[PDB]
Amino acid sequence: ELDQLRQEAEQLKNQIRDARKACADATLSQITNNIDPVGRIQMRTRRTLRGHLAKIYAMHWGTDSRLLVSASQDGKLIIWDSYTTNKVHAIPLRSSWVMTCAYAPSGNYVACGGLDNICSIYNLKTREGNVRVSRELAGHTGYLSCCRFLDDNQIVTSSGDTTCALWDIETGQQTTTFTGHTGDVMSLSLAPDTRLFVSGACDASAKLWDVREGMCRQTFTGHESDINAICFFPNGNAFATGSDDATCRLFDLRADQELMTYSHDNIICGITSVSFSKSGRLLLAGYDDFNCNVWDALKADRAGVLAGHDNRVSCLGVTDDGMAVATGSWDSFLKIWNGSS
Amino acid sequence: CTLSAEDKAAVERSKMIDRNLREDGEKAAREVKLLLLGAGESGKSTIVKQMKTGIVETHFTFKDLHFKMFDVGGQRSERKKWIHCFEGVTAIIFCVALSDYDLVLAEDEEMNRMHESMKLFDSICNNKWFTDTSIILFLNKKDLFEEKIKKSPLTICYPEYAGSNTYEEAAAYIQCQFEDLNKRKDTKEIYTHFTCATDTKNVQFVFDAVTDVIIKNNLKDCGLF
Amino acid sequence: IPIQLTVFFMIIYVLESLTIIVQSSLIVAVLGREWLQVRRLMPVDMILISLGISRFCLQWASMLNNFCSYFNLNYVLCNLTITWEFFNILTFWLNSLLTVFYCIKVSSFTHHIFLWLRWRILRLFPWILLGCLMITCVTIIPSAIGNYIQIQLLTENFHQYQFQAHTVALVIPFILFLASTIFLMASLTKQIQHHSTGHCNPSMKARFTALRSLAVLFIVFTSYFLTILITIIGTLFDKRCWLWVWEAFVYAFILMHSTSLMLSSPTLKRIL
Amino acid sequence: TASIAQARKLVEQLKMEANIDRIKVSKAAADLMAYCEAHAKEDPLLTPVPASENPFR
Amino acid sequence: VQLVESGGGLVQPGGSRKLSCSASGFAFSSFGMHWVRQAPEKGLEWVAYISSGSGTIYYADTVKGRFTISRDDPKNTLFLQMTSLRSEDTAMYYCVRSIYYYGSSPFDFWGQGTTLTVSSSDIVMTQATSSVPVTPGESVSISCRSSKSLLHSNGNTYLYWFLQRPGQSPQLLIYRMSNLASGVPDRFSGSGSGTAFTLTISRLEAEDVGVYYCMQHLEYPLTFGAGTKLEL
Ligand SMILES: OCc1ccccc1O[C@@H]1O[C@H](CO)[C@@H](O)[C@H](O)[C@H]1O
Repeated sequence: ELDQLRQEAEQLKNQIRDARKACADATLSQITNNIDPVGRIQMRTRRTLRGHLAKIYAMHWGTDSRLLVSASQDGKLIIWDSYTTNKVHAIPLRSSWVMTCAYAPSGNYVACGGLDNICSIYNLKTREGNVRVSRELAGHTGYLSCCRFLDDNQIVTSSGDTTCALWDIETGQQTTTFTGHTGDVMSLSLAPDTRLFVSGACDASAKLWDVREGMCRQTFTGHESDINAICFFPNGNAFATGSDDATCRLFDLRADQELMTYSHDNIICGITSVSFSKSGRLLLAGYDDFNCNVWDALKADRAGVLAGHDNRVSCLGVTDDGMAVATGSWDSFLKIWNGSS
Repeated sequence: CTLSAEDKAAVERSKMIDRNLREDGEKAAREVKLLLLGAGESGKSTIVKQMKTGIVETHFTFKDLHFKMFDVGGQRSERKKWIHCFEGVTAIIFCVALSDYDLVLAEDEEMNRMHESMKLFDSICNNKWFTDTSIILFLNKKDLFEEKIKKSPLTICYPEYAGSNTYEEAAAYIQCQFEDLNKRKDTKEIYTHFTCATDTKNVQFVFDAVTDVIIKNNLKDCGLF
Repeated sequence: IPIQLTVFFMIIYVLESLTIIVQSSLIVAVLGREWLQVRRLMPVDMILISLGISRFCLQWASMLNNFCSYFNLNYVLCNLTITWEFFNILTFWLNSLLTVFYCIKVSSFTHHIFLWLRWRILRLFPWILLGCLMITCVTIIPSAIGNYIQIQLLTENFHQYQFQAHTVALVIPFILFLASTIFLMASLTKQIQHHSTGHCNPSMKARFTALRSLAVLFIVFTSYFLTILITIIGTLFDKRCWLWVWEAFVYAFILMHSTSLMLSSPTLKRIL
Repeated sequence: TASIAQARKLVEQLKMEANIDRIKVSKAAADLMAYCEAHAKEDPLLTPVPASENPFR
Repeated sequence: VQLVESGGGLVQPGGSRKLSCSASGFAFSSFGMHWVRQAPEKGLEWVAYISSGSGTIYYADTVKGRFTISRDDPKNTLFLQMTSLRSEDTAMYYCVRSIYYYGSSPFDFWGQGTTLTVSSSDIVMTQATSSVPVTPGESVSISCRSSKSLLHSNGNTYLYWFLQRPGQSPQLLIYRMSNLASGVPDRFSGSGSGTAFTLTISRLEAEDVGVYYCMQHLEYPLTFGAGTKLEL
């Protein structure tokens, strides 16, 4: 019966390809060929942070745009006060292999995950004055790539088992599981409304998932190699993807096909992290050329290069109020950049 | 000045945290790290117990050095996408089963186990990250091969092989065949050693290899290289 | 004495001086940039930068001294000998510290007291640098008092005491430097003599390269010390009759020494 | 019959993704650029900020 | 979390006394310790201060010289040594914890205290309300007054509120003039700017009986107000 099933699947693929052909009318450049260019963008390091002794892999801003959390391979989770460069907490870890970290919106819990295939939850505000483990979620078969909190009692995770999962923390049991990826997924960015969330995998495919019904809704393709990073537009109707080749892409949601690509001749290496500014005009990316780049989203032209790291830029983040940009590389350093007037 | 009392207290807290981090790094610096790889057929679960989840960690102390052995073979994912986390290790221990040339893989029966080990070694030796990391080769199941080579020649997997069917000639031929796969024979040193029942001697071999690599690293640090 | 030889060694010494000056400038620039950017440097770079600034001072001191002493035009404070002695003793102590660092870092001993001491030395290297400078000053003060007394007499005996002070001042670092170099060479030779089993590709060449570099350094520094001392006596050698040839000799020695130390830097080769 | 099973699920999935409302991308680009222009006023990394106000300066 | 102390009683003049604070139920090395004396029928006055790691040691002017304060972190104990006592040192003492970092709440816990009876510039806080009779269900406001401005360029105002019931230890209600602690109900509120400082209670329970106190923590001489007495 495989023959007929394959033939009808191919027919449906042709049907959707024709539908996408009907959808596409004009490219983004034909519309954004008249707006004013953003001009030169120059930023410098207002403050620098030190204390790690190994490569930094993850970094997440708090909800108040003041407190920071960083994770590195020496087995430490450090919470920084970026205003005056003090350390408020230094949590030791049980496993030294981590690749993600998060900050709960309220500001009471933090989360960690790595090669150990378990998600650890830490509680900050207690009566006795030390951080403690609150939950150790387990059940995934494969390394965890990213974790993001939902409501201080729910969490969503993505792993190398080609699977995403949704958990509640009290009982510590899975509620819904998302499957449909051939290669392993390595990035997810939750929507502001916490109703839908998108994920990009290593098979050059991105997908949309509903958080309650737990089924795939839209499937996006257009890349060749693996997809390494993803981020959500502040509006909630678009998202950007970073690729293992020297390309980035922007997708809209009500139209399944892509809008614009970001590439250049001199750049050959891939993209590690991607983040958006709050106004949605600037697109920040980290590369393997030991520097970060800024793209004008509506025009796909370079407008700024942040140099100053001696190794690969691993993590990149933007505050909620959009006042500073945080960057972390493999040289055991963290940096906070902000332009001057 | 222009700072409050609570600012002073926070500054002292930060200084204490920095001191603790420095001491932790000082303690963690003097430790050797070994990464264990190889085909999952055999030879990996035996050397791990000769010394005495997705990742497994083992600690053992020998002649006043601390050894951390990392075994990751149950991860079952894309090796490229996480093999870079192990850059900076002292050495890679590769275990190769020897009495499997006659043996045939369950999948792709026309394709032999020995060729799978060969391609694994060719992929791991010439990787971009491990350009200076030494590789310690462990050829396993000597007795099984001795009782097996007496019946079948290497032509079942090595048709071009020539020479006598005795044990020593075949063992030397296989060792040379595996050592020939190295391309950058200026920085790497491949140490080969056939295993036996006694576990004390294997630890001595890994100790000597680690000592040589660490002395080379110290010479590189001082610029005398 | 033909004038052609005099001018030939004139230009030789001038080119040697400019070469050593530019080498010192390059190393100080790169190492200062690295130290400022990273906020932490390995000790060998600290010793290299200390030696570089010492050479920077000594070269200009020597140049002004030779000009003033030979041309004999407008005899002024240009007769600067105290700075020369101070900086020479500084370089001697710095080289001894570098050699003892080489000895301690490579050494395979992991004794708990020894390990703690080595970690302390790695912790407070600038403190040891300051200590070396302090010993240098404490040692040079007697030369200053002897010069003051001799000048007061001017405006044998005291001069002989100053000669003895110079000898005692310069003979301190050399014993430690020689002992450390000999120990390092002996350890590497023993490892060579019974380490042939552990293959030959990256280890035999490394040990032989280290031995060759140490031998070159030993020979060059012994030659420099011998010429400086033979100058110190000065009864047999008439510096008045022949000066520029001797200058070219000694500063060719210092040129080879500085070139070797520049080429052996780990941070620079990484940058290069 | 595992291959037949996964093929059946794939066909059903393509069927559900088939019936989705779509609309041309000109309006999508217009909406995205309108939102970008909507908050272009109070953008700190885009527009200059006084030094006294700046948290980090 | 508990804090029990020992030592004291009747002492002849000219003697010496060892006072001990023994802590159990929480981490200790991350906390700084304070001592506070209580006048026989008046408000409390600050005495000493030790910080975490035994780095900074602070005293009061009236007790300098003959007072010493130390700690033993591994055994979790705190010591005060007093010499050359006099009739002034007739008070019942309290042992207080405080932790300092971004967002922390200082003066969260208080102890029971022990009695010491013996035989025969600084910023000033004034509360001139003395005593006021109120009935349950009637909203109440309490005022505290300072001399110098209590606002620092870091955007923080250092005023603390305390409430003391008859037969109990003080409890913290408001820190940094505007924030509630843990265990406090919602009905308590606080506000004010500059010098005049206001505390408001909307609903009154039977348990809301006693004396209210305002405290400053800007300059290290820590002075208490006269206090507000509330009764039915
Ligand atoms: O002659 C006096 C003297 C005392 C102590 C140390 C060096 C000295 O003389 C040195 O002789 C060198 C000979 O090449 C010259 O190059 C130096 O400029 C000179 O200072």
